[PDB]
Amino acid sequence: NYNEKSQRDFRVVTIGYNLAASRQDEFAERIYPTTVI
Amino acid sequence: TDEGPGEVVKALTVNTNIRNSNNAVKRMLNYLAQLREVVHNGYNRPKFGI
Amino acid sequence: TNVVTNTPIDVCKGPDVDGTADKINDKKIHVSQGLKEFQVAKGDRVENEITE
Repeated sequence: NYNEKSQRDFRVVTIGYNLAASRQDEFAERIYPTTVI
Repeated sequence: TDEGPGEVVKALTVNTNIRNSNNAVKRMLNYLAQLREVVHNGYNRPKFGI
Repeated sequence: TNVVTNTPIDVCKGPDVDGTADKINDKKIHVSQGLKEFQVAKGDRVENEITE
């Protein structure tokens, strides 16, 4: 191998993935306020 | 049945253990068969992928 | 990752059972269920929703 330029090792970055929701989103909570039954 | 399987579960391990030996014998014999084909056809030099 | 801010969650335990034979005393038994399984009681709460 005349030129051992990198080919297999890379800088690996794993990004976040954070999903969230309230029982009802504010838009719908203000229109339909929650009452627990 | 409330009683467990008893001394028959080990037979499952024995079954797999015997199969391991059989796979070694088959692998050996099939490996030799492939070897015979390669050497007969003529690849005397070391090489990748043959 | 998942974030649940404010949501009441009811998690069922389920039937924590083994399907194993259970011997019974069949010599003399009786059954006596009540109205609870139907909730039709509490003063017939379907028409008697209002008492005023």
